[PDB]
Amino acid sequence: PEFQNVFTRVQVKGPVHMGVPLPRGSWARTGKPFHLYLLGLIGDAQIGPIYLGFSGVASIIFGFIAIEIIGFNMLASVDWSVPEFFRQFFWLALEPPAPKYGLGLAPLAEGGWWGMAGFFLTASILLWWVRMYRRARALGLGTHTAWAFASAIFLYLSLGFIRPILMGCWCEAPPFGIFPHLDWTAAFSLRYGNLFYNPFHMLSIAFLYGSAVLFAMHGGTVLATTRFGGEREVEQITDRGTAGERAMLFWRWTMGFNATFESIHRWGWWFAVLVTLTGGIGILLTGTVVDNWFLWGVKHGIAAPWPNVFPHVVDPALLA
Amino acid sequence: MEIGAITQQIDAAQLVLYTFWLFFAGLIIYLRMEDKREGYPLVTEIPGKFLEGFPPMPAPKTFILTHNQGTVTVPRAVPRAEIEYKAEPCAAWPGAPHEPVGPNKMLSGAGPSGYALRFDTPEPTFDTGVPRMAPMRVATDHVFDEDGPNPIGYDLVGFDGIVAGKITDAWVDREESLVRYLEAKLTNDKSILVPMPLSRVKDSTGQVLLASLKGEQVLEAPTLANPDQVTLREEDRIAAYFASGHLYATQARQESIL
Amino acid sequence: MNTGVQAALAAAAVAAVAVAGVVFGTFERPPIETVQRGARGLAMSELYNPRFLAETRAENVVPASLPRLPDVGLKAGEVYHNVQVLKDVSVGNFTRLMASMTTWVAPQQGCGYCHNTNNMASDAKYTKVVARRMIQMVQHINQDWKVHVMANAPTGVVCYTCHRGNPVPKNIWFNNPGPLQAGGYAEAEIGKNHPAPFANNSSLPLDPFTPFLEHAENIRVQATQALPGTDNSSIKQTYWTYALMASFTQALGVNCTYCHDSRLWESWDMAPPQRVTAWYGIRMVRDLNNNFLDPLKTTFPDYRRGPLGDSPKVWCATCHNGVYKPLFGKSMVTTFPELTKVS
Amino acid sequence: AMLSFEPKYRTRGGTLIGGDLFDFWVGPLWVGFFGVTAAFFAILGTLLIVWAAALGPTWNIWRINIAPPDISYGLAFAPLREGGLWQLITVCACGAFVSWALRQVEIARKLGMGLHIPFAFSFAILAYFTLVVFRPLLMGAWGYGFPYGILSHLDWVSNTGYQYLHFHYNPAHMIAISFFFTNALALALHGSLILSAANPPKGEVVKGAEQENGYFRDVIGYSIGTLGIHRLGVFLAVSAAFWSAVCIIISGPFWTRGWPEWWSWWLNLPMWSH
Amino acid sequence: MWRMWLLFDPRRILVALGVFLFVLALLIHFILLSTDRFNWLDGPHRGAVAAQMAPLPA
Amino acid sequence: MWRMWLLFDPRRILVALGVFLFVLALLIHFILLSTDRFNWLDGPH
Amino acid sequence: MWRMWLLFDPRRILVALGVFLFVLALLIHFILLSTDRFNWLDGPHRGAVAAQMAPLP
Amino acid sequence: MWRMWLLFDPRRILVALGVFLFVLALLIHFILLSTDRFNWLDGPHRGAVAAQM
Ligand code: BCL
Ligand code: BCL
Ligand SMILES: CC[C@H]1c2cc3[nH]c4c(c3C)C(=O)[C@H](C(=O)OC)c4c3nc(cc4[nH]c(cc(n2)[C@@H]1C)c(C(C)=O)c4C)[C@@H](C)[C@@H]3CCC(=O)OC/C=C(/C)CCC[C@H](C)CCC[C@H](C)CCCC(C)C
Ligand SMILES: COC(C)(C)C/C=C/C(C)=C/C=C/C(C)=C/C=C/C(C)=C/C=C\C=C(C)\C=C\C=C(C)\C=C\C=C(/C)C(=O)CCC(C)(C)OC
Ligand SMILES: [Fe+3]
Repeated sequence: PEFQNVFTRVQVKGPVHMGVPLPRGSWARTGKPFHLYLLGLIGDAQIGPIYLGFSGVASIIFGFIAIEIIGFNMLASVDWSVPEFFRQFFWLALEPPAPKYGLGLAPLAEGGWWGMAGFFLTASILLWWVRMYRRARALGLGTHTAWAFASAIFLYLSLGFIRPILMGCWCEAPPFGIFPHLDWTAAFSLRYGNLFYNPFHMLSIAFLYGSAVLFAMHGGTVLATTRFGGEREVEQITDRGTAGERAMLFWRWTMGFNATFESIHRWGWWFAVLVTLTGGIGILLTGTVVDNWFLWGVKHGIAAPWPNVFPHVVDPALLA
Repeated sequence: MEIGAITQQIDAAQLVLYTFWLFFAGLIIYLRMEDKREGYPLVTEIPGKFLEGFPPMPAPKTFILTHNQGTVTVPRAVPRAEIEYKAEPCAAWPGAPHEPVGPNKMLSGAGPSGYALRFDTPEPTFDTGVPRMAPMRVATDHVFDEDGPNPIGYDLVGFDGIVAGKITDAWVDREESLVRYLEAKLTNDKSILVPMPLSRVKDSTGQVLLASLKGEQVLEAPTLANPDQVTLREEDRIAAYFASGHLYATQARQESIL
Repeated sequence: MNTGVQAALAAAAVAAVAVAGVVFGTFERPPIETVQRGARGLAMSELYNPRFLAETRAENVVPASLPRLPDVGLKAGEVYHNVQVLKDVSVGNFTRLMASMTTWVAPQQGCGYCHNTNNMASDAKYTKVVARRMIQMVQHINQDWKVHVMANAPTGVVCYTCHRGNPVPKNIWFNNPGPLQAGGYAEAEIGKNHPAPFANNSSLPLDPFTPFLEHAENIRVQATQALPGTDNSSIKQTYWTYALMASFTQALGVNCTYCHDSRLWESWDMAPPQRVTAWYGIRMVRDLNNNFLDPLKTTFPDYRRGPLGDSPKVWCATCHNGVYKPLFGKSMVTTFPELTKVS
Repeated sequence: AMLSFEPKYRTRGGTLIGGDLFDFWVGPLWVGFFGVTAAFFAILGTLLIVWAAALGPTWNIWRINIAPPDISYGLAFAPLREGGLWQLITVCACGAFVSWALRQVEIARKLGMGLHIPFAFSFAILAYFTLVVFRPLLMGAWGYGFPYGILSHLDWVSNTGYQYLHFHYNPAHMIAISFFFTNALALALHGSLILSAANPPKGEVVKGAEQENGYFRDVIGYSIGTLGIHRLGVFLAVSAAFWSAVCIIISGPFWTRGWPEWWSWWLNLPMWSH
Repeated sequence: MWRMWLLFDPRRILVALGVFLFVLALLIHFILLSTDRFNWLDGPHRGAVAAQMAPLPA
Repeated sequence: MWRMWLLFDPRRILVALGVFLFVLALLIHFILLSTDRFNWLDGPH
Repeated sequence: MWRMWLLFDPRRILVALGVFLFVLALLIHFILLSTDRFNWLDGPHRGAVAAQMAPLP
Repeated sequence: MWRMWLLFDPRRILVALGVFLFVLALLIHFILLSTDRFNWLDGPHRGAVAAQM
């Protein structure tokens, strides 16, 4: 068959690309880049250099302290037993504060460490957002990456900061652990009545599925047209070639309409962004303006009428 | 205790949902308008009837290009000229296909052999106006990596097993440091370029396999205007010629196989 | 071949073998038996592995019981010296019950597990003192809690229901705060974020029995109306409710849909009648632990108690032992009327 | 109507079945043999859905619920009013999806493109086939398929998930979610980078591979490149669907207990087993 | 051992050493805070904890 | 030690040191606020 | 059998052997530590719990 | 045996040895803290253990 362009075995070693000159006052790029044949198989072979400005170093320091708070408490929760740490690592977490303390500062053993880790991690994420914004400007690029990142931060802040404030308790926020934060996700749905019936949860899923649909379609489109230089997308945007025309005609002949090599990336940008934008809004609504999503769904005529195959039963707590 | 109720039936979450629907309707309108910056207005089977569909075409936007190769405004007020493709319609009614003409359908400009009239100048690098694609005899700072195949000196073979020539040099992308074309010296002394995405480097037998063209059809592939650089338009011509072989190399490849 | 490629292939080869080891060492296989219990397409049904079910049926085989002797003649209350609960039983049936209790509780140790072999009336051994309280517990269950143990059929319970031929039943529980952690300012052991055997080895709370099956903390967390204003239950509380409901599945060998429709957990209009029976099971367990097992704290020796010194307690799996009904609903108390009435 | 550049591309050929008989366009859509077949299955399947809705108790679009047969029917074809209609709609859906994929193959061949797009779509079809035929076949009853209804099939997902009492602990479920979440992160990054390069601040020149690769080397120390990101987009999206199919095929045919219990193999490893 | 600094970069060693020593010191201070006996702030008497399984404060 | 600024960028040292000191100071203030004895706002319980 | 080093590069063999021997020894030491009989620090594992229950609401 | 530093880079060996020994020493110190008997900070008898027969 034809070359499927799955991976690249024929590779050439050129001079390392350090990037465009930076604006006056910027730091020097860190590290000496080197060629790696393994990464050249599936993508670009060069590793480095990296730019570490003020935002990058500040974000790392803030984030590292937060990670240390999580890890030290996780290790203390198994009484410093390394065999138990490896055994239980997925089960461990840094738990959010007890409901007693509301929005106030909890004692260290009862959620105080969680709040400090939440603050330092949030600062690190925000400082990383500045890094994504400023690195784009330094290269003369648009800030689309930073604003897409802000959408992801919105869901993160809604889960851990905005909604706990709206509910009046840091106890509603997720824990810092792998299995426990899955427990929190499930317990959230149990408490607030089947989050499937949250319409913004429906939309977020539609865009999450849609992001997988679009990237499979778009990635497949580019791979199918790499024989025409389809992966050189910006050059296709400013001077349309046969790769762009065939890509547009494939989808027009398939489903009756098509994008362009520029607008497809707008479809992809919004579909990913709307996952966390609609998701964040849905999380802010539950417990604040809706307490049971299934009963809200029943009220708004979206609960399918499933037959009841059992004899009628009365709540035994009422007759007691 | 009814927190979030606006009326007896309308609540806050419902209102926020309808607010999103209005935004999403506007977003789809915006996205569909952006989709219409290329290829619109549509052409019909009427000399001067054009359709823009719904939503209408957006206001023009301008791209500034590097190294004084001009400004591009999309949607174009006057669309780019099309190539003079040679095909005969299979029927007169709208929606019917056409059949490419000529003994070599890969040169007809119809079907998969068509291409766009791109810039007739090489794509330049950003740092310097130097052509982006260059043969490794010119781009001496690029060398083949070890523990990977070296196609120089391999035979160029069509899918029918006929050897069309030998690989003499490779063309690299000076921006991404990768191979994009293999240059082959054909048996008629032609020195054509073959697309790397359409080449299977079999380092076991020392052959570069072409699944798209027979050996004799390789001999009619496009040649460069000058041997050390390739324009954007020439890149489209080369890609169209080789890729159209999957449908035009043999009569079997164009017909239903079952 | 490039060294980085070799390392990547070796790492991929190791992972594939490791995945193969986990997959072939843990997974089950078809055929699987399905018992549909809800409406078509609502995915309310029970799964049963036939190989697991065959093993389960083998260990729930009811032992044959001695035939019941006539109740005419001398009564054990008059004949024997220290008989406080089995007074109305005839001598022949009293001896039959003692033989039955021996096989049900301590078949290996015989009559000497509870009795001084030369003085049967003596209560020197703590086991006899517990046994007398256990008889009262069985009589209490069969008479006053037939809303649960005789919900559909006159099943009832006997000593074998929990003990299964062992002095210590397989399924008991103690007050468990969780494993020891670091002290000082480190995050406290809250009974969560550790592997919880009672909660299917998840990170859900590891002791849901203390607040619910000994104390009477509210299990319900869901609001009964669409909009807020009536419910202040926290996600923290939902953890313990989730953990207790996980223990129900293990205890009965069923899943959530056996008692619930997942689209509304709080709904009783959408629930099978098994949820009503389970509701009384909670109150029965609290009665057993608060009134029978806990007051026996001083009678139990210290090695029979928990790390906190509390007496061993009953929960759902003590009787059910992984089956939707104990011994698949087979009744053993029908030929033991003395175990169905409170003295 | 056709795009400005379209007319030269409308060649005859590329079909797998039929040939010139169905090789024509209706408006912007190419038909071919599988377009006829896809149209037939799609229209019949949709019409049967409406008829099944007509037999139901509501016309509310959100509340229409077409359910599979009872488990007791096994692998037999049930009567139409008791899950037989669901089975017919399922067969139409399977035919429509396969025809759509095969139609895409012919369209890609007509344009001389690779077959990457239908290849990627085939994994979506595999997940659907896992849900409605493969998993029900291993369980021995068509009643295991999800009901056809906008909100009613969420009820099937919810109840199915709680048949294992904590579906987050399903290991293939974790992998599939990791692929879905990473794909959305990758899509947001890729869409942003292209738009940022093609749409710099007003009056500034458009940016190319030097800034695109330079951007992620500056922020993260590595750039996968334009070819790599489109490979990654397919790989992440395809593997999300593949591991989704795995996560549900093992739920019930190969695992009948709570998913958290499955992790006891890790807890009981002899290096740290209690 | 002066000859070792011709083999190891003083920039690399000092930066790696500073990070390593701070993390180690931070870890040891945390471990002491995670003991009752060596807790220097509140002392040896650990405070009582609040109920985790509690409703929202309303 | 005046030569330590010959091999270390003073701009880079000050930025790293400045962030480190502020993060450490935030860490210590946060710890004290979460203690019973050294909470200076609501005081001891 | 000295010829084994004419076939394999010594640098890789020693590094591979050193990594292999440490991981195996770490594996064996940990397996014994998890047992009651061969635990050389405390012996049988008692599974200590926290001193008190977290109070109910 | 001195003919090993020409075969192995001393810089790579010392850095690898330094990381390995520190991680190993952390591992052992951590394990002793987890034990009841060898905990040198809080000492023995830190939790509750059920009596055995
Ligand atoms: C039983 C569980 C419930 C359920 C409970 C919830 C809850 C609760 C939530 C969701 C949410 C979502 N659910 Mg749900 N959900 C259910 C069933 C489903 C099903 C299904 C087929 O059954 C699907 C496909 C989904 C899918 C989804 C997504 C659409 C959405 C998550 C978006 C996202 O990508 O967040 C992932 C992305 C983020 C969380 C942002 C991350 C960005 C930050 C910046 C990360 C920084 C990392 C940092 C630098 C590193 C730190 C490392 C340190 C060591 C800590 N759910 C069932 C009904 N679901 C979320 C939502 O938005 O709902 C409206 C949400 O909160
Ligand atoms: C439990 C009973 C005792 C106790 C029992 C023991 C026993 C038994 C031993 C120790 C040993 C040590 N104990 Mg003690 N120890 C206790 C409690 C403590 C406490 C505490 C807070 O309570 C501390 C801080 C320590 C600290 C120490 C260290 C001084 C020492 C481990 C050396 C090491 O890790 O080298 C690791 C670091 C190196 C080897 C440096 C490597 C140099 C390289 C080769 C050169 C190049 C460097 C390279 C460029 C940079 C990378 C290296 C970096 C360090 C990462 N112990 C309790 C009180 N302890 C060990 C010891 O004394 O060793 C001499 C030992 O045998
Ligand atoms: C549109 C929504 C989707 C999305 C988008 C998105 N995410 C993004 C972005 C975008 C557009 C970015 O630009 C940003 C990024 O940088 O991407 C490369 C990012 C990002 N999304 C990430 C994760 C992420 N995204 C997720 C989800 C999503 N992201 C959505 C699906 C998730 C999920 C599903 O949970 C995760 C986990 C990160 C990879 C990145 C943000 C990175 C960040 O915030 O970095 C700072 C955080 C830290 C914890 C600091 C780390 C510190 C180091 C570990 C220290 C190492 C040691 C140290 C050097 C020692 C010395 C220290 C001294 C103090 C001693
Ligand atoms: C040598 O060191 C090592 C040993 C290597 C360290 C090892 C560390 C390790 C292994 C760490 C592992 C960590 C792991 C596995 C973490 C996993 C975390 C997961 C999955 C988290 C998931 C979700 C978490 C979320 C959403 C949390 C959000 C929290 C937020 C937003 C909190 C914000 C509040 C802010 C901004 C405040 O201002 C409040 C602060 C204050 C008022 C003081 O307190 C109230
Ligand atoms: Fe792209």
